[PDB]
This record gives sequence, C-alpha cells and structure tokens, in this order.
Amino acid sequence: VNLENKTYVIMGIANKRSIAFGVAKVLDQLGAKLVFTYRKERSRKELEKLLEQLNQPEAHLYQIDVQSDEEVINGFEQIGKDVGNIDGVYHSIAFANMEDLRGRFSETSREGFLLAQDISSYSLTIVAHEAKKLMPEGGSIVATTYLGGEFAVQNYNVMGVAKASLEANVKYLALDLGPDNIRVNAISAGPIRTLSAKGVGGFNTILKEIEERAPLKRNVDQVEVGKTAAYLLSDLSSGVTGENIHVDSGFHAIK
Amino acid sequence: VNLENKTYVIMGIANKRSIAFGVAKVLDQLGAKLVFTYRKERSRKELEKLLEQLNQPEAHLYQIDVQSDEEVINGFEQIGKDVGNIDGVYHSIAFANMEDLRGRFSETSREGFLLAQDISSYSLTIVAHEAKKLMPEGGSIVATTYLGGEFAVQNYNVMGVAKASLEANVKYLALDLGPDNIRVNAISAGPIRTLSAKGVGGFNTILKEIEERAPLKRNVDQVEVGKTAAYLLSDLSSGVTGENIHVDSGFHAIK
Amino acid sequence: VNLENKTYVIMGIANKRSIAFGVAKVLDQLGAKLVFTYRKERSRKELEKLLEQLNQPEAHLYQIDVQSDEEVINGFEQIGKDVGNIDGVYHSIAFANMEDLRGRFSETSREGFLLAQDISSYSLTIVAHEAKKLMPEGGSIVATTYLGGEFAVQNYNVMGVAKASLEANVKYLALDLGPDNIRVNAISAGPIRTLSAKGVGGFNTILKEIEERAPLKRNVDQVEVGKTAAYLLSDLSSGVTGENIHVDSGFHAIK
Amino acid sequence: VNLENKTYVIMGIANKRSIAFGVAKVLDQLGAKLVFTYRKERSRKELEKLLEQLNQPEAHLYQIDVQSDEEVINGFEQIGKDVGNIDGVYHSIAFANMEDLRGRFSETSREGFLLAQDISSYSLTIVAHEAKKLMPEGGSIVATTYLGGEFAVQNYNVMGVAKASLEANVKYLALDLGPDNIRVNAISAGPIRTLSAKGVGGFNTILKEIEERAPLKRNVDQVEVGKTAAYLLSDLSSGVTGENIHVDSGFHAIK
Ligand SMILES: NC(=O)c1ccc[n+]([C@@H]2O[C@H](COP(=O)([O-])OP(=O)(O)OC[C@H]3O[C@@H](n4cnc5c(N)ncnc54)[C@H](OP(=O)(O)O)[C@@H]3O)[C@@H](O)[C@H]2O)c1
Ligand SMILES: NC(=O)c1ccc[n+]([C@@H]2O[C@H](COP(=O)([O-])OP(=O)(O)OC[C@H]3O[C@@H](n4cnc5c(N)ncnc54)[C@H](OP(=O)(O)O)[C@@H]3O)[C@@H](O)[C@H]2O)c1
Ligand SMILES: NC(=O)c1ccc[n+]([C@@H]2O[C@H](COP(=O)([O-])OP(=O)(O)OC[C@H]3O[C@@H](n4cnc5c(N)ncnc54)[C@H](OP(=O)(O)O)[C@@H]3O)[C@@H](O)[C@H]2O)c1
Ligand SMILES: NC(=O)c1ccc[n+]([C@@H]2O[C@H](COP(=O)([O-])OP(=O)(O)OC[C@H]3O[C@@H](n4cnc5c(N)ncnc54)[C@H](OP(=O)(O)O)[C@@H]3O)[C@@H](O)[C@H]2O)c1
Ligand SMILES: CCCCCCc1cc(O)c(Oc2ccccc2)cc1F
Ligand SMILES: CCCCCCc1cc(O)c(Oc2ccccc2)cc1F
Ligand SMILES: CCCCCCc1cc(O)c(Oc2ccccc2)cc1F
Ligand SMILES: CCCCCCc1cc(O)c(Oc2ccccc2)cc1F
Ligand SMILES: N[C@@H](CCC(=O)O)C(=O)O
Ligand SMILES: N[C@@H](CCC(=O)O)C(=O)O
Ligand SMILES: N[C@@H](CCC(=O)O)C(=O)O
Repeated sequence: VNLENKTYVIMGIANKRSIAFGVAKVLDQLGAKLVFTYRKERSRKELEKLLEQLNQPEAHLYQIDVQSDEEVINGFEQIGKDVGNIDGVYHSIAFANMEDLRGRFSETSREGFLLAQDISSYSLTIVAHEAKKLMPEGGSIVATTYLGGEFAVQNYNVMGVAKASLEANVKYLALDLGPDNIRVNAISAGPIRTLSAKGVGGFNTILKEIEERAPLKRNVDQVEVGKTAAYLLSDLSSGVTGENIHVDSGFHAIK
Repeated sequence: VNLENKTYVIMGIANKRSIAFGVAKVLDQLGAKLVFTYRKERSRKELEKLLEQLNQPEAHLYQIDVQSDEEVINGFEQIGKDVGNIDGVYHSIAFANMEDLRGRFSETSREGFLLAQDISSYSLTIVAHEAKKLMPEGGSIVATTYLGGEFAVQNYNVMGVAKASLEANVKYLALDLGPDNIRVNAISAGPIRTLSAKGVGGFNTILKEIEERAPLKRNVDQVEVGKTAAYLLSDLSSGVTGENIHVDSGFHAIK
Repeated sequence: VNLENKTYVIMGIANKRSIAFGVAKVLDQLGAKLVFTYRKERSRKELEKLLEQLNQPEAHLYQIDVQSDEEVINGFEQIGKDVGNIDGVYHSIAFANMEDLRGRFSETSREGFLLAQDISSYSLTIVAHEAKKLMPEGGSIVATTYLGGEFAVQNYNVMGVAKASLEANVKYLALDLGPDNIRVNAISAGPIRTLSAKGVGGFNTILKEIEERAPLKRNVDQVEVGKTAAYLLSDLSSGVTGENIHVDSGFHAIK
Repeated sequence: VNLENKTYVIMGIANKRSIAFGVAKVLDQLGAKLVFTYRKERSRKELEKLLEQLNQPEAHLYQIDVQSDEEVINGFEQIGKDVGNIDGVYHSIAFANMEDLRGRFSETSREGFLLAQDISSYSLTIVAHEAKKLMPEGGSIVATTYLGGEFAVQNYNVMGVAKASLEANVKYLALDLGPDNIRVNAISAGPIRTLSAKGVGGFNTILKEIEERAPLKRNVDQVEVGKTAAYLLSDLSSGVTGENIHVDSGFHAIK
C-alpha cells in the first residue's frame, strides 16, 4: 500500500524488461525511495536511462557482483552510509551457462552446477546477512523463483536445482531472521519475456502453454510481479514469512 | 490497495473475535462498501453492534445458512438487487461437531464427517456459483483454511479432512472460473482465539508452540489475516489464483 | 516380498480391468490368503470367474456397500469369524455421478459432492475402524488415489476434491492408528483403462499426454499398482506411513 | 523381491552404523552382487571387516571421492570392467563442515555452502551420468535425503539447502533418464544414530521428538531404509520415478 518514507534495495535490473524494473515501477509509484544494484556497466547506463521514467529524485546506484563477498559487504555498507536504514531487499538475480540450459541435465558440469548455485541461491544468504545490518527494527526480503524449482521442467535443468536450493534458502533464512523481525519470502513468477529468458531452451513453447492451460488463460507481466512484491515488502504481509507466492495465472495449481 | 467503489461480501462474522471481522475492519479502512451474511440471530445482533465501529454508511445484512441451497441462491440474488455487482467474497465459514475435534479420528461418524464437508467445503462451491452471477467483469474469492488441511495435526481430526477438501475446492474453482476472470484463493491462518477455537482440543498448547517454534516467535491476529485478504481481494494480487497464502508467522515452513 | 501366512482384504474389484485385480494377482502370486468385497451382484459374478486365475484355494467373498455402516461393520465381523485376524486392507473404491466428471466444477450439486465424499473418502475411515479390530498386532491399510487430489485436473472435478479429502484421511488415520502399529498409505495411480475411467471426460487425451510427457514416456498398468501395493502391505515398508506413492511413470514430478 | 543375478553399486559406507550398510545387509540377504565405493582409507578398512558378515563371495571395493570428476569417471569405468553391467546405484553421500550444522544459517560461508552442494547434490548428477554407461537396458538410482530439504529444521542449516538441491536433482534426473528406462528416486530417512549424525546440532532432541510425536511413536533404523531401498532398486517399483519416499515413522505427514 503506501510506502512513503520506506527505502528498498532492488538488485538485478539489466534493462526495461527486467522483472526488477517491474518491481521498481510499482514501488516508485507507491512513494518508496529506491536503491539499485547492478553487475555490469551496461546495466548501469541502462538504469540511468530507465530512472528518467521514475519519480526518484536521485540516482542511488551501486555495483555489486554477488560472486564477491567483498562487493556485497562493501556495497551494503555504503548504501547504509548514503541512505540510512532500509526496509527491505528485492533480489532478482540468477545465472547459469547457456550450454547447461538445454539438452541433457545429466551432462551438467560441476563448474556450471556450482556457478548457478553461487549466483542464484547462495547470493541470497550473503545479501540477507549484510542487509540485516541495515534493518535493526526489521524488514522484508523477497527473492524471485520459478516453478522449475518445484517440478522438473524440460530445459530448465541446472537452474531448476538452483531454484530449489533458493526456495529452501528462503525458508532457512525466514527461520533464522524471524526473531529479528525480518521476513523472507519468494515470488514464483510465471514465464516473462526478459533478457535472461533468451537463454532458456523452449521458452516460447512454454509461454503458449500458459495461455492455453493456465486458469487465467493468459500470461503475467513484470508489473504483476511488482504488485505482489509491494505486498510482500510492506506491512500488508506482516504475518507472512517463509512463503512462496506464485504469480503465474494459476499454472502452479493445475496438472 | 485503495478499495473505494469496491463492494465485497463477507460471510461468517459471529462476534468481534471472528477472523472475518478482522477482514471487515481492514476492508472498511480501505474504503470498501461491505455486505455481511450470518447464520444465527445472535450473530446478526453482534453485527449490528459491530457496524458502529466501521465506516459503513449502510447496514447490509443477509441471513444465509450455507446448508441451504435456497438460502445461498436467494441471498446473493437479494444482494445483487440491493447493491448491484460485487467485486469479491470473503468466506469465513466452517463447522464440525465438538466430539470430532478431540480423540480418535478413526471413530468419526459418517454424519459428522459429511456435516463438516457440507458447511466447511461444499459451501464455497455453491457460494462461488451464485456470486459469479454478480461478477460479470471478474472478481476475487478467498476462503479461510488451516495447516491441518495439509498435514495431520492432533485433535483437528474431521476438520483437517474438510480443510483438505476446501483447499482442493479452491484449486478446482480457480481452474473453472479463471476464464471468467474470477480468481479464487485461500488464506491459511495460524491459530487465533475465536468462538470456534473453543471447540478444538489442545488449542492453547498449539498457540504456545507457535510462540516458541515459528520463525516470527509470536502468534498472528485477525487484522493480519484481514491485510492479506485485502491484497487477495484487490488488483494487487492480479496474477494470483489457486494459491494458499499462510498467515501463520512462518510455521508452515518449519518442522 | 514373501507373503505366506498373511491375509488381506481387497475391496473394489468389479472386473478383470479393476486396479484392485492387479493388486489381487500380485498378492496371490506372493502366497497371501485373500478376502474380497464387492457392491454389485455383477462384481461378485466376475470375482467368482476371476478366482479361477488365482491360486486361492477358497473363495471368501463379502458384499459390502461402504455407504452402509451396518454392512461395513457386519462384513468385517463376518470376515473375522471366517478367516481370523487379517494383516491389511487394500481399498480401491470411489464413485461420483458421471455428469460431475466433465464440464464446470462450479455447477456441482450438493448431493453429488457429498456422495463422492461419502463413498470415496469417508468409506476409508469406517473401513479402518472396523478392520482395526482384526489387526490386534498391527497391519497395513492402502487406498487408491489420483494426482487430481493434489492439483486441479480439467474434468476430474468433484472427484479431485474427494481425492484431496481421501489423501488427508490417509494422513489423519496414519497419525491415529500408528500407535496401534497400523500403517495407512495411498498409491497415486496414473491413468489406467478401467470401467470407472469410462466416466471421466477427456481420459484418452490424458493417456496420450502421459506417453508424450511423463519421464518414463509410457502409461502404467494395474499390476504395477499391485507391486507397489505388495511393498506397502508387507514388512518391506515397515517404516512408512502417511505416505502417498505415485505409480505414474514420474508424471507427478514434472510440469 | 528376489535379487539374484542383480548387481548394485553402494556408495557411502563408513562403518557398521552407516545407512548404506543397512541397504547392503538387505540387498545381500536378497541375493544381489554388491560393489562398494568409499572415500577414506578407514572406510575401506571397515568395509573389509563388514564384508565378513555378508554373503558376498568377493570384495569389490573402489575408492571414489565424489569431488573429483576423474575418480567418479574412472571408478565406474573400472567397476564395469570388473563386474560388467549393473542394475542400480544407492547413493548415501553427503558432507558439510560442522560449524554449518548449528547456530545461524545466515552466517554460512560461500565456501561451506558450495562444499555441501558439491558433495551432497552435484555428486548424484555425475554419478548418474557415469553409472548410466553401465545400465544399457535400464536400472534404478536411489539417493538418501532428509525432511530438512523440504522444511527449515533448526540446526540442519546448510545441509537443508543441499538436500532441497538433491531432491530437485532427483526429479531432473528422473525426467532426463526416464526415456533410457533409468528410474531415479530418493529416500527421506528419519534420524538415525550414525557417524555423520554426530556433527549435527540438536540431533538427540529430535530423535526424542520423533518417539513422542511421529505416528509410529518410534524411530526408524538403517535396515528399514534398506528394505525401502530394495523396493526402489527392484522391479517392484517399476512405475515409480522422481519420487521421495519418507521412511520416518510418519513424521513428514504431521504438524
Ligand atoms: N523471466 C522469467 O520468465 C522468470 C520467471 C521466473 C523467475 N525469474 C527470475 O527472475 C529474476 C530476474 O531475471 P529476469 O527474467 O528479470 O532476467 P534479467 O533481466 O536478465 O535479470 C537477470 C539479472 O541478474 C543479474 N545477475 C546475474 N548474475 C549476477 C551477478 N553475478 N551479480 C549481480 N547480478 C547478477 C543480471 O545482472 P547483469 O546483466 O548486470 O549481469 C541481471 O540484472 C531471476 O532470478 C530469474 O531466475 C524469471
Ligand atoms: N480461529 C482459528 O484459529 C482459525 C485458524 C485457521 C482457520 N480458521 C477458519 O476461519 C474461519 C472462521 O472461523 P473463526 O475462527 O473466525 O470462528 P467464528 O468466529 O466462530 O466464525 C465461524 C463462522 O462460521 C459460521 N457458520 C458455521 N456454520 C454455518 C452455516 N451452516 N451457515 C452459515 N454460517 C455458518 C458462523 O456463523 P453463526 O455463528 O451465525 O452460526 C460463524 O460466523 C473458519 O473457516 C475456520 O475454520 C480459523
Ligand atoms: N483408473 C484410473 O485411471 C485410476 C487412477 C487413479 C486412481 N483410481 C482409483 O482406483 C480405485 C478403483 O477404481 P478403478 O479405476 O479400478 O475402477 P473400477 O474397476 O470401476 O473399480 C471401482 C470400484 O468401486 C466400487 N464401488 C463404488 N461404489 C461403491 C460402494 N458404494 N460400495 C462398495 N464399492 C463401491 C465398485 O464396485 P461395484 O462395481 O460393485 O459397484 C468398483 O469395484 C478408485 O478409488 C479410483 O478412483 C483410478
Ligand atoms: N543419519 C541420519 O539421521 C540421516 C537421515 C537422513 C538422511 N541421511 C543421509 O544419509 C546419507 C548417509 O549418511 P549416514 O548418516 O549414513 O552417515 P555416514 O555413515 O557418515 O555416511 C556418510 C558417507 O558419506 C561419505 N562421503 C562424504 N564425503 C564424500 C566424498 N567427498 N566422496 C565420497 N564419499 C563421501 C562418507 O565417506 P568417508 O567417511 O569415507 O569420507 C560416508 O561414507 C547422507 O546423504 C545423509 O545426508 C542421514
Ligand atoms: C523451460 C523453461 C521455460 C520458462 C523459464 C522461465 C524463466 C525462469 C528463470 O529463472 C529465468 O531467469 C534465468 C534463467 C536462466 C538463467 C538465468 C536466469 C528466465 C526465465 F525465462
Ligand atoms: C489442534 C488444533 C490447533 C488449532 C486450530 C486452529 C483453528 C482452525 C479452525 O479451522 C478453526 O475453526 C473451526 C474449527 C473447528 C470447527 C469449526 C471451526 C478454529 C481454530 F482454532
Ligand atoms: C481428466 C482425468 C483423467 C484421468 C482419470 C484417472 C482416473 C482416476 C480415478 O479416480 C478413476 O476412478 C473413478 C471412480 C469413480 C468416479 C470417477 C473416477 C478413474 C480414472 F480414470
Ligand atoms: C537438526 C537435526 C536433525 C537430525 C538430522 C538427521 C540427519 C540428516 C543427515 O543428512 C545426516 O547426514 C549428514 C548431515 C550433515 C553432514 C553430512 C551428513 C545426518 C543426520 F543425523
Ligand atoms: N479441556 C478440553 C479442551 C481444552 C484443552 O484441550 O486445553 C480437552 O481436554 O480436550
Ligand atoms: N472423450 C471424453 C469426452 C466426454 C465429454 O464430452 O465430456 C469422454 O467421453 O470420456
Ligand atoms: N553438539 C551439541 C552442540 C552444542 C552447541 O552448539 O552449543 C548439541 O548436541 O547441541
């Protein structure tokens, strides 16, 4: 609902299509001060262009590669100095090598399996640890997952095992951080046409199947994830932790 | 989530401790016009008194015993004649005989088992059928469930089987009514002291074990249910249907 | 396994294609003594001719409509008098009105909803209660379910809610009867061509989708249900109760 | 379930209390030929002493540290030259640093998190890939898991997220290897006093809660896991893949 005098860190905007930019537009439109973290330079320039469409009167941008403890630790330390205590973190970060996102899961390399774990699951653990320091009176942390973490979805392969790892991460952090009044939840988004979606074998087939087979008979967009992000990030969800909310036209519920 | 020019029907207030009155207070605070339904004379009296705390310019109160098709059908028809189209329904209704909330589940009577299914599960299906008539543009329907529908909880017995039935009822309605743009969901509430809670053996023990074991280390209340009802019943949740949101301090996620 | 000296009651053989006759063949091959229950006189006729395929040296056949308490009570009592104590019960019984297995779930009548609960779920509870008397040292009870109890499968409709209720019944019975050393479990069978299948809309379409999509890329048969039954009814599974084993080519595991 | 003329590779015996020695006792009693893999020389020494209680007329022992692709690859290759084609693999391997099994999850180190994933989840993927070479006509692969993979259990911490990973690995392997007639399943064992259990904080208090709260009111042992292993590794479970069978006295089904 209304989020004036709230402050949220959004990680993982790459471009206009990022799920995280959908989150950002909804939080922005609701009055939140926003901070953004990015990995690569291109995502920075992009963010600077995208910020023109938002009502943020100023550009809070931090480079953080979640493969580096130092960058996560220092980035959050700096956010603390620049902006003060924050009210939550939206985590929208995942990665796996393309060669792993097709053909045969049983052929996945150790290096690729461990990389997807590092970036797509462990990153939440360390982000939660550092972000907690900026949440002395509690807060909310939301990560993004896909139904592939709950069932085996053809092609999603190593990323489905990373997402399953992430969803359990979310539950273990909810149990750990709960006494500190920090809630930790996931949004299981339906398929959405993003930069990262280009890397997944058979994406287009899945989008069509949703339209044919999901209860709502349509696909979801980034703003729909954003609205559910706003619920999860706000006092509207005050009793909810350890949860996975599927923003997916009801596909999760059918077989 | 501003709800002005929305109208919701709330089924199942008995007194100020009813979960559904937690829902009312929140929706009322957000500007919803509300319509209430009740079974017992005593519940209408309490409703009349409770309406003084709310901002409803008008008392809209209908007697509906969900054991009666004619009452549900004529109730919602009369609702549409008096207020027009509605945007959703909050179902907060269950019932079982007391001896069926303690002791050995295997001694449950047939009449007892069917009574709990009828009021606590079938009622949602018929309410959805009649309510659909007043939602030509779509809407949202939310029922109230307990974790005993997902796992065997000592003493919850016949009501656990009825809630497992209700939760599937929510999924099958979600699938059936999705093409009509009517979303159907459940809130799985943690234990709250209400009139119905006095019928369940070992209720106090469970309350204490939530405080000691759940991530948030505290129990939830009716208003926290209400806040997640407001998310579910508004456009904030637009891509979400067939879902069970646990408002239970994270207890569902641990073991 | 090895089942000489064991006695099992098998409920719900109607003809040679019944899931329960796949169970009977497997147990009979394993040396078990079998007792059979039936509702229609036609089912008894088929049973008498199917017994010719089996090494049962004695027909023990009992009419039990699980809608009648009297009949479940007297039947199990007579079984006890004729064969002595038993080791477990296979329950293969369900029923819904045909018109409820196609079209719109929201149009389900109260009478068809409760019929399905009564036959397909409540029946297990009273069977368990009566069978218990014949298992002073413990035993095993298995019921047959389908994935539509866990997810909303188009057309399965009222029977999905009755299976959700059955699967919770299994968990509550497991909890209640476990101290008596009676294990209670479910087999979630994949689609199999049976007399009851003839009543479900879109059944052939689902058979095809299983071949195309399930991990094993084929459908299962009654004998494969029987072999998992043998496991569950024997000491091989002594540690397992409240469980739902999917015998379905892995279809449950995928999306 | 006679297993004469079958061959199984059992990975992860360290001593008489290993879960995998439970499996081995059962498979060996059923007439299988068994091949064992180990990491520490001390484990080889215990295996030589334990083999004297088994009926195996020869010791087939191979050193395989699952952190090394070379040792997995050359290990299975050598196994195929010595005993020819096999019927299945029992995977009973996990590891985590002791500090990661008590205290706060959120303080987990990147290196400790990825170590646990590497040994406890990824190992199954590469083992399945190499073992597949020895199962041209199909076979069965079973891994060992814990309820901590499905819910946040206090103290299980980094291993819980490694088990979420493992259980998803099992589903993705099931889907991938299904067309080759290789089944992949998990057993979710209840707590058992083993060498690895000594490293987990609060293990004793959980053992006691199982006796008090689980449906069977008792803990399980390694032979019980072995019996379900024999079901999963044999033709009795032919229609069953991507499944997780809880051998835990029913504790998974209750809250
Ligand atoms: N699109 C879908 O259908 C879908 C569905 C369900 C869930 N999801 C999840 O939604 C989230 C966002 O993905 P998206 O679809 O929005 O695609 P996206 O726009 O490509 O976003 C991926 C983001 O992850 C960031 N990232 C990758 N590795 C990083 C690292 N090591 N450190 C910091 N940032 C890193 C990328 O940053 P750089 O480009 O700056 O490297 C990029 O901003 C992901 O968790 C994804 O798994 C997506
Ligand atoms: N309290 C909890 O810890 C808890 C936790 C999880 C879920 N729930 C669920 O929350 C919902 C509301 O219960 P509550 O705890 O708030 O208790 P409550 O205040 O006692 O409300 C239950 C309501 O059910 C209504 N009802 C029963 N049979 C009915 C019938 N045949 N026709 C119409 N209405 C009928 C009652 O109306 P009358 O008084 O007029 O008869 C009463 O208004 C139920 O679904 C319950 O299972 C409760
Ligand atoms: N076929 C499938 O694809 C499938 C998949 C998953 C689960 N299942 C389940 O498997 C079980 C057996 O069904 P099936 O497929 O084998 O079909 P089936 O051969 O038609 O068997 C159904 C049995 O239910 C019995 N029954 C129905 N109402 C009864 C009553 N009131 N009292 C006593 N018995 C009654 C019938 O007995 P009478 O004929 O004597 O009336 C019949 O023997 C059911 O629980 C079913 O839902 C089936
Ligand atoms: N005990 C329980 O209550 C319980 C419950 C559920 C699941 N589990 C699971 O059961 C499985 C067996 O554990 P357990 O309790 O039987 O304990 P255990 O006797 O200590 O066995 C664990 C085995 O893991 C092997 N291992 C560890 N790292 C390895 C590596 N890098 N390469 C090859 N082997 C490695 C160890 O071999 P070395 O000693 O030679 O290093 C040891 O043989 C594990 O997956 C565990 O998570 C245990
Ligand atoms: C067959 C699967 C069909 C739909 C997949 C839905 C889906 C889920 C994601 O988590 C995702 O983000 C990444 C995916 C891979 C690597 C990095 C990020 C993108 C994406 F489109
Ligand atoms: C061991 C039980 C642990 C706490 C149970 C939580 C709980 C759930 C309900 O669904 C409920 O409403 C009814 C219950 C029974 C009959 C009618 C309504 C009240 C209630 F307190
Ligand atoms: C669209 C779903 C297609 C797959 C259906 C699988 C299936 C499950 C049953 O439980 C069943 O027994 C019934 C007994 C009585 C009434 C209905 C069914 C028969 C049956 F084929
Ligand atoms: C919260 C306490 C709950 C009881 C834990 C049950 C349990 C599960 C295991 O997976 C395990 O094996 C490893 C555990 C850690 C590292 C390596 C192996 C041993 C173990 F006793
Ligand atoms: N006194 C009742 C209900 C209250 C309680 O259980 O604490 C019982 O023995 O079941
Ligand atoms: N082929 C389906 C379609 C039935 C229907 O039209 O409902 C059947 O009759 O089993
Ligand atoms: N091994 C101890 C751990 C004690 C501690 O971590 O302080 C236990 O069983 O709890």
